Amino acid sequence: KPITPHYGPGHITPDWCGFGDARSDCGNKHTPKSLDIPQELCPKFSSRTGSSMFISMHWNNGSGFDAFDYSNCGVEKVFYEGVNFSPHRNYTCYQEGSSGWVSNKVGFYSKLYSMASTSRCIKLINLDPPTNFTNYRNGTCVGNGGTAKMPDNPQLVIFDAVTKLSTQFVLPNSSDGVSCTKHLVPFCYIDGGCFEMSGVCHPFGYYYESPSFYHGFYTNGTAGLHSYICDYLEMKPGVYNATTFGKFLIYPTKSYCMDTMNYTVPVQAVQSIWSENRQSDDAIGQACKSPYCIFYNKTKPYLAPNGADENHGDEEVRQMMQGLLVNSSCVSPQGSTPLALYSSEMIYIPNYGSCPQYYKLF
Amino acid sequence: KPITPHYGPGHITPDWCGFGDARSDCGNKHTPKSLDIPQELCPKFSSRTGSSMFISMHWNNGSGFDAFDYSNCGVEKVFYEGVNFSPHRNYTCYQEGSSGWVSNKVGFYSKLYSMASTSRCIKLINLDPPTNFTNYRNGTCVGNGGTAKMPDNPQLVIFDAVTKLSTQFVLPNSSDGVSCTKHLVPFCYIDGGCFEMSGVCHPFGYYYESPSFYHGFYTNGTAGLHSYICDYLEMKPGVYNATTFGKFLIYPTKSYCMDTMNYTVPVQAVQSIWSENRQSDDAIGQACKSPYCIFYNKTKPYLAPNGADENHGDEEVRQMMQGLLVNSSCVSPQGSTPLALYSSEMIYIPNYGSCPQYYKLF
Ligand SMILES: *[C@@H]1O[C@H](CO)[C@@H](O)[C@H](O)[C@H]1NC(C)=O
Ligand SMILES: *[C@@H]1O[C@H](CO)[C@@H](O)[C@H](O)[C@H]1NC(C)=O
Ligand SMILES: *[C@@H]1O[C@H](CO)[C@@H](O)[C@H](O)[C@H]1NC(C)=O
Ligand SMILES: *[C@@H]1O[C@H](CO)[C@@H](O)[C@H](O)[C@H]1NC(C)=O
Ligand SMILES: *[C@@H]1O[C@H](CO)[C@@H](O)[C@H](O)[C@H]1NC(C)=O
Ligand SMILES: *[C@@H]1O[C@H](CO)[C@@H](O)[C@H](O)[C@H]1NC(C)=O
Ligand SMILES: *[C@@H]1O[C@H](CO)[C@@H](O)[C@H](O)[C@H]1NC(C)=O
Ligand SMILES: *[C@@H]1O[C@H](CO)[C@@H](O)[C@H](O)[C@H]1NC(C)=O
Ligand SMILES: *[C@@H]1O[C@H](CO)[C@@H](O)[C@H](O)[C@H]1NC(C)=O
Ligand SMILES: *[C@@H]1O[C@H](CO)[C@@H](O)[C@H](O)[C@H]1NC(C)=O
Repeated sequence: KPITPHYGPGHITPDWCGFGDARSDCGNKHTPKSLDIPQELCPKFSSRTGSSMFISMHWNNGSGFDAFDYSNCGVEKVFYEGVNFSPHRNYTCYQEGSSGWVSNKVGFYSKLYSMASTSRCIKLINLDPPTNFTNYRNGTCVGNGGTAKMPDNPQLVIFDAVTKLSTQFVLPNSSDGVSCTKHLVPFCYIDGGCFEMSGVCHPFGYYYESPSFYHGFYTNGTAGLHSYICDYLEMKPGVYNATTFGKFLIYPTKSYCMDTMNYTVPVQAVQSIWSENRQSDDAIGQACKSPYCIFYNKTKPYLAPNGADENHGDEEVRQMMQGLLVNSSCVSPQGSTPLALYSSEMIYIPNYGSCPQYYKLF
Repeated sequence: KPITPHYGPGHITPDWCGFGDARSDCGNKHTPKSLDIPQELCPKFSSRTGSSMFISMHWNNGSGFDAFDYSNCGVEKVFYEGVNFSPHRNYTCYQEGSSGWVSNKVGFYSKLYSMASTSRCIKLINLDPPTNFTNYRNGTCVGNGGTAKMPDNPQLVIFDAVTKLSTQFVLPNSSDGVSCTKHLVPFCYIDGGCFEMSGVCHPFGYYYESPSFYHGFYTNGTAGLHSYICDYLEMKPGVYNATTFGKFLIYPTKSYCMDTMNYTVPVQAVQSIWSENRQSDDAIGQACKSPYCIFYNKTKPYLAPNGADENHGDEEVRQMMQGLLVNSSCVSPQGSTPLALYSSEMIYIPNYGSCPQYYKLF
């Protein structure tokens, strides 16, 4: 008899892991009512209430951000986080607005997922401070009346006078047992032409460089609307310079350290949103794209009648996450199956394992 | 009885195409002896003797380059070219050497394959010239005694005096029937610190920019070994500027125009090399990576005892290309199969279609 895939994430061997927020964090005081996964699976997730891998990339604890040192290893990976940076947050640093932050978010998650498919371990690490320097200020946001906290990573600095300056930073090749064969590192900038301070409109730009790497940004057009934009870079371990065009410089203070596995396996991501009385975004659906990521979308709103509150304990995702309880043979966008000859519907890519073939063909 | 995959490329529907060189070019005077594909399949390939998609990206006809206006459409794609730019060519423009060109080649093919998996049609097009400008020279190579021809795409220019200048170029949204929903466009530069001309060491750099795009390069370090390096960019149709830091500017003159299909299908690439008495490279194997490309490597040298000459008519690839004669149900790194329940060996990803499962599991 042909088998019907269980819509939702799955795993074909015990070497699998998850990344999450409150909805997979057994440390939460409302556990198990606040969970969207089975409680027996919490030990498989690296998760913290209030956090997301995007938040933790850019911010330390404070000014409204709950940061977490995410760290896990698995050939197979399930991501269920992202919601803790949605338009609901009402954050802007310059004039990019909420949608500017949805764009940064898509950028981050797109790079994370594609890199994670080539990796087994993923670990947020702190970088050593750069070679010392002088006569500078840290950057601030003008957004939200100056209350918006600019990222701690990368760290922007502004020199007291126009200067020539290159400072050195290091991406390590390991972190307490994990090999960092590559790093996900942010590079952010403020576009919109020259940047006005105390009556002088300065060229804005800087770059990362080494003998085998370059990435930079520069503008000196007429001043217009300014936007804080981030690029997410894959960088090898080693020594780099951050270099100024005169007034501005950034250096990274954190990275996601990843190792490399030789067989690429698509990651899985589940739609991470709020209930309908808050502004969510579709950043996860935009970032989780074939062929590197298998997206399990919600077809209903986030509804938690048996949960801790209206934003924690969704029935649909709960049902989806029942899939992680079985030892499957096949993982696909249609969901998971045990070993079987025939499927009740066509299984498409991206998939992996041993997948049943659509019965009507035979 | 379990089926054995035919090692080599394949197709599951008639909507498939190929891209090639002499070894799939029925216009060649030694046809069919010079072919590595069956002759009945020539009408499925966009191919020219002496060319490659990498050559055609950068050069017009002449100075030793045979350029071709590659153009084809297929949900499924087989690439069999690349060899016509190997270290055998002995080309350098600055001091990057042959390996510098292997690196550019990997860059190009990596971007081409990944983009092509999201596209159906791929077409080399000529761009309109940029908005006019004055008091300039075209760049030249110092390599090979000044005999090395610098790419026609992108076109480097050097201004008579330090200047401020932004010029406009256009990536069109169509090309005679094909929708150009995206473009593969090169951006190349010369690294190694400031660039010495007539006693003055100039900062080297420039950028492409629009309100929704930036990509740039800049150096002003002490002069060292200079290398001509290329980045291969995915760009939306529309209007852009090329902008100088003072002395140098590039603008693109060609792109690969691609449309978009909504279901991503991995492309297939076959190892394109010379016989053992010439220097080949493994750029295709480095660029054709899971999950966007299925690489069929040669396990033997290029040997053509029944071919037109020692570089045309390989037995191994000939056998591989027999796969394209059948209407298969499954395409994989193990090769192609018709519809079947069971396989004699495990089928791995990337694959697509309906694939038999490994018999020993049942
Ligand atoms: C943030 O603070 C909490 C305690 O409130 C702690 O559990 C967590 O580890 C802190 N985050 C980081 C990144 O150190
Ligand atoms: C953000 O603004 C929206 C729209 O005004 C508001 O409804 C929402 O509660 C605000 N978010 C926070 C965290 O206060
Ligand atoms: C800038 O930020 C760093 C990292 O947050 C901090 O330790 C340092 O004290 C700040 N420097 C200045 C000059 O405010
Ligand atoms: C940047 O732009 C300003 C204002 O147009 C101009 O006067 C200045 O020369 C520019 N600076 C550089 C380094 O190009
Ligand atoms: C996911 O689902 C919602 C509505 O159910 C839809 O609006 C959104 O576009 C979907 N996104 C993707 C990428 O499927
Ligand atoms: C190069 O020249 C040949 C004739 O020798 C011609 O077939 C080919 O189309 C030319 N290439 C281009 C790109 O026009
Ligand atoms: C390139 O140089 C190699 C090594 O010296 C030589 O054997 C080969 O024939 C040269 N290539 C060409 C096209 O002449
Ligand atoms: C530079 O190259 C273009 C394109 O090849 C050519 O048409 C033009 O005549 C050249 N300009 C100069 C000043 O040599
Ligand atoms: C570039 O470097 C030279 C030589 O070190 C220096 O004198 C010059 O001021 C620099 N130019 C700019 C625009 O920074
Ligand atoms: C392909 O084959 C050759 C030798 O048969 C080997 O040296 C090369 O590394 C191979 N490359 C890949 C990526 O498999």
